[PDB]
Amino acid sequence: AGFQLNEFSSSGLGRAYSGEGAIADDAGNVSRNPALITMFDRPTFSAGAVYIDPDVNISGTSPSGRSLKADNIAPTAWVPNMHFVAPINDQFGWGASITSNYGLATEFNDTYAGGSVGGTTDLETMNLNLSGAYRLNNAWSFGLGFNAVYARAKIERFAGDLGQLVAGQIMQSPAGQTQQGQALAATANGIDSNTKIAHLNGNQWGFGWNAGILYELDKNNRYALTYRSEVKIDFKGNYSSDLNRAFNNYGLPIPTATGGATQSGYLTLNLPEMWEVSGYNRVDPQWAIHYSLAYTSWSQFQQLKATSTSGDTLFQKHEGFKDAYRIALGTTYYYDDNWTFRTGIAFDDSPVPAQNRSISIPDQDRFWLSAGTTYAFNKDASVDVGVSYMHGQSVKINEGPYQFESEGKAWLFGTNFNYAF
Ligand SMILES: CCCCCCCCCCCC[N+](C)(C)[O-]
Repeated sequence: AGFQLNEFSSSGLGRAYSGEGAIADDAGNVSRNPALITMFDRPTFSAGAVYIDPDVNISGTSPSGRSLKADNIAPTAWVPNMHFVAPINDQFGWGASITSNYGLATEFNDTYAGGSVGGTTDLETMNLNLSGAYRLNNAWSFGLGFNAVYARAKIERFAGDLGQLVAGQIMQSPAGQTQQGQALAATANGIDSNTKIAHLNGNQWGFGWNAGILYELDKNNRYALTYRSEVKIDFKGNYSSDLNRAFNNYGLPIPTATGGATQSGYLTLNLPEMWEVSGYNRVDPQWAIHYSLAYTSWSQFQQLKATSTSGDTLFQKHEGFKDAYRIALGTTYYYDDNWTFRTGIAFDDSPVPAQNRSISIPDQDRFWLSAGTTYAFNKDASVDVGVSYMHGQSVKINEGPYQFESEGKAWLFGTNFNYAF
């Protein structure tokens, strides 16, 4: 959903992803902890989807006087997940999984006065995870998996009112007192709002791996320590710019003008490392508790550079992050033989220094408020229903020459089905 926990299941979506990595009622946490494999005695799959309907709005006014307002820049999305877990011995067991990874969808109206720093920022990743696990004894379990990350990316930026803004930076400038000068302002005054200053898109695979350990006080109380590797996406796409090649080589903040000519861009993205610790304690045949303390290294993601075969910067964007923490407490109610009742809150800390808040990268991941319930038909198959209320912040921003006043929120609704063999 945000900068820390993806959407791998509707059960978790119901417990605000608390104690993931220790819980194991269903075939979903395996993707969260390999070692949890030794927690299943028979083949068990689980498939599903999670729908996301956000509400992110930007606001403020351009020096150029035009409005910097934009409602719902975050579209809606559906996200599937399929899991499969099965034993091999009494010590070996494997499991596959296909879920989503880090991703954001920011989309402004090409005719927005904020083109320069707000156009289209889409990152959608699908992750296939293969993994096994070895159980040393009745208390220690270890798992290790491999996961190739597919990455569909796209970036575009425009010239909202920037052009007419610069035009007035000249008429006020001393060179605007000159023939060659005031003829150079009109040029930049012509430029319409939806002119592509930057356009990049590529599609390549990522490779990483995670490690999981487990430890149970018994069949009813456990704890987990997991680590997740960073994925290096080396993107081989194409670059464009509807700007005229004549702006080039003056050292101006460079979205490289190629006059619509498709070049060949190069960009590397870093998909952060994780080190989550979680604890599962079933204190009552009816009730149990889960809680996790994760940690992602967004420090690894510092820019969004884009080069050419030559290696020169085609487009340069700075982020400069910082590691963030996440905490989640959750309660599960095993009421009936047919029903369950989960609940949870979860606080995520922003991996973004105030001074680098962009509008393409919404800064609205402040906490989780979730609920859910599962109806089982007969010990071998059931259906999970989850829902989360995710809220952001009232944080002001300063990017380029504008003043925005962002915000955020979002509701998650998921529905999962499971089965044992
Ligand atoms: C053509 C390449 C486009 C690159 C798109 C990469 C965007 C990386 C943004 C990371 C922001 C964090 N996230 C995933 C949680 O939204």
